[PDB]
Amino acid sequence: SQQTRVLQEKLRKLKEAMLCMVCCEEEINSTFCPCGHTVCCESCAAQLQSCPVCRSRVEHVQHVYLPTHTS
Amino acid sequence: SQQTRVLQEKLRKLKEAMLCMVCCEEEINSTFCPCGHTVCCESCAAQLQSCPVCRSRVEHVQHVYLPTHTSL
Ligand SMILES: Cc1cc(CN(C)C(=O)NC2CC2)no1
Ligand SMILES: [Zn+2]
Ligand SMILES: [Zn+2]
Ligand SMILES: [Zn+2]
Ligand SMILES: [Zn+2]
Repeated sequence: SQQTRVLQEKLRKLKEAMLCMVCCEEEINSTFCPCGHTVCCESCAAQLQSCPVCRSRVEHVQHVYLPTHTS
Repeated sequence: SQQTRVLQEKLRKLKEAMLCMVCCEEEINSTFCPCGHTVCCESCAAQLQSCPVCRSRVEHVQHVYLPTHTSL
């Protein structure tokens, strides 16, 4: 029904929000510290000097293990 | 249809996987460091000296800003 289409859209959007903001292909699994923005996969987070969301200096990257991980 | 019910269940399970594993009420927004398990809200994470997934000592809690976050 149309309701099934609405739910498919909600699911799609939530899944897309879990993907890296740079490559759009791999799941987010890295946090820029100390700001806390958690928006990249490990590869894309590796060479950024400053956060791509807030411009704060990246002192280090913390790997995150999330219950939503499926890749 | 039956597919509407299947999709409602998938959405519910994905939303539940984003909620704190301890209180089941608030969104996950905290990482236990250094182990990296990110399974709690800030209130539960502040009260645990050991990670509830791996039992490693919590040196400190890092707040995480995730694109999936929602609020009232
Ligand atoms: C990258 C990137 C884009 C942005 C946009 N934004 C939030 C601002 O410019 N904020 C103003 C206070 C300075 N911030 O970092
Ligand atoms: Zn990436
Ligand atoms: Zn930031
Ligand atoms: Zn909690
Ligand atoms: Zn742990």
